[PDB]
Amino acid sequence: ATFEIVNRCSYTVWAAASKGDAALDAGGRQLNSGESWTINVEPGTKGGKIWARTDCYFDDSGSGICKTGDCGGLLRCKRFGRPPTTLAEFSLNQYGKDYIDISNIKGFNVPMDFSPTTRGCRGVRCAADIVGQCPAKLKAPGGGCNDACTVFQTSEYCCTTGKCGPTEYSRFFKRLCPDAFSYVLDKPTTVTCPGSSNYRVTFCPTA
Repeated sequence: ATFEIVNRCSYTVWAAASKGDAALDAGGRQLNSGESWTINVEPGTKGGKIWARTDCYFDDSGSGICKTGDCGGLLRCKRFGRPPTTLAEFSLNQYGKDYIDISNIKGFNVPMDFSPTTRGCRGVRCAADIVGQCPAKLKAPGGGCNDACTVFQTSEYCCTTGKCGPTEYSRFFKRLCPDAFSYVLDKPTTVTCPGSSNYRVTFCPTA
C-alpha cells in the first residue's frame, strides 16, 4: 500500500515510518514545507505508525538528533520515536480490513490528518492547537505537549494494569481532539477501511 506523506506546515519536518522493530519503506525523510513523500508499506503490516519529527540535525551518514520524535538518532527510523509525537497508526489486511486511527497517547507535536485516498471509509484528524493550549505540567521544553504517562510514569496514566480511567490530562487531549485516542483505554476512534486501501498523511492540514 501507498502512503503519500505531505507536509503542509510552514516549517520543515522529518517524517518517520516504522512498525517498532523495523522501518517502513526507507523509515524517514526530510520534508520541506509543501513537499510530498510517497512510501510503500507491505500488505499485512500490523502496528505501523507514521509521525513528524521537528528541529532535526543529521550528519551526512543519516545520524543525529530531533527535538521531537527522535528515533535513536537516525534519519531513517527503525523504531518508534521519542514523545511527544502525534501518531498516525495503522494495521493493514487484518482479516480482510484495514484499521486506522490517530493517537495522542504519546503526546502531540504536530497537527495531522490521516485519510484514505481510495474508497469506502472516512479519514481521522487531530488538528487543534494542542501545543499552544497544552497544560503547563505537560509542556515539553524540547517542543510539544507530552502525555501524562511520559511525564509522571504512574500505573494510572500508563494503564499499566489494563485498569485505568480517563484523567484530567487525558481529558485535555480529548477536548482538543475528540477523534484521537487520549489514553490507552479510550473509547476507540479507530476507522475500518477496505483491505488494501491507500492513504495520505497530511501534516498541518488546516490551510
